[PDB]
Amino acid sequence: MELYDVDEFWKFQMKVGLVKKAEKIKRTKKLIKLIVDFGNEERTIVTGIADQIPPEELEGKKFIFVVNLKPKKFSGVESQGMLILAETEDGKVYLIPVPEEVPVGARVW
Repeated sequence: MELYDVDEFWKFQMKVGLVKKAEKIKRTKKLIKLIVDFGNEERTIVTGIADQIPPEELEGKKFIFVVNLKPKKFSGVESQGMLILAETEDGKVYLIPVPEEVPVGARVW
C-alpha cells in the first residue's frame, strides 16, 4: 500500500525543540500554544492534546517538531510547526520527549 522514496521523506524537516512556554488557548478544550526554542530561532506551535496532556507536562522539555510546513492559524493563533507524538488506534496520545542531551535545533530524520 503506497511506498515512497527516502528523498521524498527527507524534504520534510523535523528538529529538536525546547518548549519554553505552554498554555491552553482561550475558549478551547484541546488547544495548547507553545513557544519553542530551536536554537537559532523561536517558533509558535499549536498542538491539540490538552484533553489528554496538560500544558505543564510539555514546558521545560524537548520534543520533535516538523518545522517546514505551511503556516496555519488555529483559533486566531499562527502555528509555525507541529509537535510530533505517538498515538494508538484507540485515540490515546503519548508524548515522545527527546533526551535532554540532544542540542536544540538538531535534525530528526
